[PDB]
Amino acid sequence: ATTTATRLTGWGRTAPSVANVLRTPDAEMIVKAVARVAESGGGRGAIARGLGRSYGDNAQNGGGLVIDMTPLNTIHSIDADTKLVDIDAGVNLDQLMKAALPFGLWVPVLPGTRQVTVGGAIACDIHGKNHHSAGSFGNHVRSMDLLTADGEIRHLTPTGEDAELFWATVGGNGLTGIIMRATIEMTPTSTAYFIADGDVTASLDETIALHSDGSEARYTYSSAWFDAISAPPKLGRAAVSRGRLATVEQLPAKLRSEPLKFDAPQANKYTFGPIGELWYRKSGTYRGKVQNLTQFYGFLQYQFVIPTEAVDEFKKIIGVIQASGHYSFLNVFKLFGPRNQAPLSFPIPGWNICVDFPIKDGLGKFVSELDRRVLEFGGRLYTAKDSRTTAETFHAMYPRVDEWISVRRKVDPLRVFASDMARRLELL
Ligand SMILES: Cc1cc2nc3c(=O)[nH]c(=O)nc-3n(C[C@H](O)[C@H](O)[C@H](O)COP(=O)(O)OP(=O)(O)OC[C@H]3O[C@@H](n4cnc5c(N)ncnc54)[C@H](O)[C@@H]3O)c2cc1C
Ligand SMILES: *N(O)c1cc(C(F)(F)F)cc2c(=O)nc(N3CCN(CC4CCCCC4)CC3)sc12
Repeated sequence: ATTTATRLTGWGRTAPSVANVLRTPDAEMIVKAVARVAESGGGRGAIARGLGRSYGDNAQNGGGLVIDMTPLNTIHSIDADTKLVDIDAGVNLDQLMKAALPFGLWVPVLPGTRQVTVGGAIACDIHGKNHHSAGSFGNHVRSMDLLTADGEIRHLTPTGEDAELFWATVGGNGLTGIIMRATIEMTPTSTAYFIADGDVTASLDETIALHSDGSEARYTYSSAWFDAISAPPKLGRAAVSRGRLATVEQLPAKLRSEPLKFDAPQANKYTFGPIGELWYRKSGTYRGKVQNLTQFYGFLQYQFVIPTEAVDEFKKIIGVIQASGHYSFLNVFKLFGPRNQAPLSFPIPGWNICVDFPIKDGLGKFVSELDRRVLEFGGRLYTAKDSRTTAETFHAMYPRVDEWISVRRKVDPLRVFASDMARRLELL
C-alpha cells in the first residue's frame, strides 16, 4: 500500500500538478485513506484515478490525495444467463472484453481505447460508435458500490431510492466518491466479428444527408473520418464505416468453429487527379465486409456535440474550423442518439465531432471562440477531453449543473472529494 508524491497529467500531458498517490490492492486501506482525509476534513481532498486516459485534469488533485484504482482489478463473476458481470472498479475494458467473450458476452459500450477502467468508464459516462443504438456506458450499469465521504459504501441502483446519487455518479468525474465495484449488464453476441458497410461522401452536405436519410437505423455501430481542412465543397467529406456484430452464419466457414476468438495483431501521378478520386471512392465503398474486433484498435484534443435540429449551426462551426488557420487531420464524426438522465452526462442527440489541433500560436484564443460558438448553438464539450474551458462556459453548456452540485453537496458536504477539474470548473 504505497504512497508517492507524483507529478501527474492527463493523457494530453498538459497542466501537471503534484499529488501523493495511494496505490494499494487492499479495499480496506482505501476506506481508511478516505476516512483519514475526512477526519481532518478536507484540505485538498481526494480523487480516484483509473488508467489516466482522460486528456485533461479530472483524475488529478494538486497538493491533495489521488487514489490509483488499478490494483483493484478483480473480476468477481460473469454469468451468461443473466448477462451480468460483477467486477472491481479498476478492472479495464480490455481485460473485461477478453474475460467475457467465452461467455458469448460483449462490452456494451467501447471507447476508442480499451485501456480504460470500469470506474473511469462510469465517471465519464463514456460513449462509442454504437451510441445511437446503445446509449452511453451509464445506461448498462445495474448497480455500483460507492465509497462516500462519510466512509460508508452505498450500493446504488439506477431506479432505487438511491437513484439520484447513482445518476450523479454517472458522469460525475469521481466527485461523489470512489466507485469500488459494479454490476454491468453485457450485450449477448455469438461472435467476436463485425460485418460492415463503407461509404464515402464528397462534401459536408452529403455527409449530413447520409446521416439523416434513415440509413443509420440499419446499423448498430456507425462513425466516420471527416475532412476538416479542405475548402468547400470538399470540406466535410467523409469516409463512413457502419456495421453490426456478425452472427456465426455470417462468418466464412474457416472462422465458424472458433467464432468467439480475438485474433492477434499486427500510383502517385494519379493520386491527386480524377483517377485518384475514383480509386479512393471505390476503395472506401464496400458491403458486408467481415472484420475482427482487433482490426479496429503537442496537440489539443477538442470534442463537441451540437443538437440534431441545429444542423446549419453545425455546418457553420465546421466552416469556422476550416477557415481558422488551425489544421486537424484526424477527425471522427458521428450522430449521437438519445441522452440519459445523468445531469452531467456529455452525449446528447446531435452531431458529435472530435478534432485534434497542433499546439501553436493563437490556438487557445481560437478554441475559446469555438467554446462560445458550441455554447450559443446549444452544444457542449466533454470533460474527458478538456483541461481549458472556463467555469462560466461549462455551467452554461450543462444547464443541470446546479441540480448535480446539490446532489454532490448532500453526499460530500465537507469536500473530501476534489480535483483540479472540480476547482477550475467550480463543481465543488
Ligand atoms: C486514444 C483515446 C481514445 C478515447 N476515445 C473515447 C471514446 O471513443 N469515447 C469516450 O467516451 N471516451 C474516449 N476517451 C476517453 C476515455 O474513455 C475516458 O477519458 C475514460 O474516462 C478514461 O478512463 P480511465 O480509467 O483512464 O480514467 P481516468 O482518466 O484515470 O479518470 C477519469 C475520471 O474518472 C474518474 N474515476 C476513475 N476511476 C474511478 C473510480 N473507481 N471511482 C470514481 N471515479 C473514478 C476520475 O476521478 C476522473 O474524474 C479516449 C481516450 C483516449 C486516450
Ligand atoms: N472522438 O475522438 C471520437 C468519437 C467517437 C464516436 F463518437 F464515434 F464514438 C469514437 C472515437 C474512437 O472510436 N476512437 C478515437 N481514437 C482512437 C483512434 N485514434 C487514432 C490515434 C492513432 C494516431 C495518433 C493518435 C490518434 C484517435 C482517438 S476518437 C473517437
